[PDB]
Amino acid sequence: SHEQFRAALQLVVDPGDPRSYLDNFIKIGEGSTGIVCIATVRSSGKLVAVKKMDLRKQQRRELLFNEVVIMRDYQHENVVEMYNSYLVGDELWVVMEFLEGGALTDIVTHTRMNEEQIAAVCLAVLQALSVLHAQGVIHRDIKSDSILLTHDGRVKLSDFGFCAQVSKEVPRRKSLVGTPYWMAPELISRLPYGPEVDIWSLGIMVIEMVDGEPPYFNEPPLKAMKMIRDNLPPRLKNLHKVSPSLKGFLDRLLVRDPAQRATAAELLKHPFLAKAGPPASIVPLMRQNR
Repeated sequence: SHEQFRAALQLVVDPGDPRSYLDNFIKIGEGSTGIVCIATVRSSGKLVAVKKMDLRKQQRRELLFNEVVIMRDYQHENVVEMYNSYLVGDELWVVMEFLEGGALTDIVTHTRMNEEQIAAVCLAVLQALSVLHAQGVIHRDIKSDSILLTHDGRVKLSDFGFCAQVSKEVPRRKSLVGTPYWMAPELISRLPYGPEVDIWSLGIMVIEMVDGEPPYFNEPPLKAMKMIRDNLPPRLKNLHKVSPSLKGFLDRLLVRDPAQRATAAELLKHPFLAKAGPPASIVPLMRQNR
């Protein structure tokens, strides 16, 4: 069965060995699927990001197929570009664009963002989601961990391991995926859901940028999901540090009824996003500038 999956994925990925032009690998991250390394292009000296995933060490396994198939040619400014994919031994390697700024998680847990920087993040994410949702792609794992920055402060979306597709024939998904604290109520309740679950998850990420952590973060994962499922929409601990414009924006995000929840296209015109500053305003938040 292992060799059967190697042959199939082989027909999808690009032929050859990336080690022939890549040099000096070094781990900078690790996810549920695999590890992430910085590699140097031997010919030029430019840096890229490589995602190594051992085939005989995964659960669903077919989600490795998901990221590669769905995002093989996808191009967007606010989405981490996937250059090439290779089958190296028993591992799936994916060469992606390298975002030197690192993850947003390092920022929300060490420093505090102003509403200018928060709006800039939400604007970039909503720009990516609006295009993704329009083409029927749902991320289903939106959180500060999945958000990366460039060295000049541009925000991009990554980690499409849990992504899925919807259409006219099949408008709803049913799978239970994502990270517990960022999951939408209708997703936990095992109800047929759509792209609206990304909007809720984005609402939780706003709480991250304000409070530093998602709601019920101290509670066990299984316990927290029950709370999201049963209780009213989670509120900000630091509501007093939040302008009424951000509050109203958040109230359009954290709606239990998915039909009442605002879409990515609607939120792009929300008055709060008019406070979004340039990418240069996010630069002082990064670790090398503190």
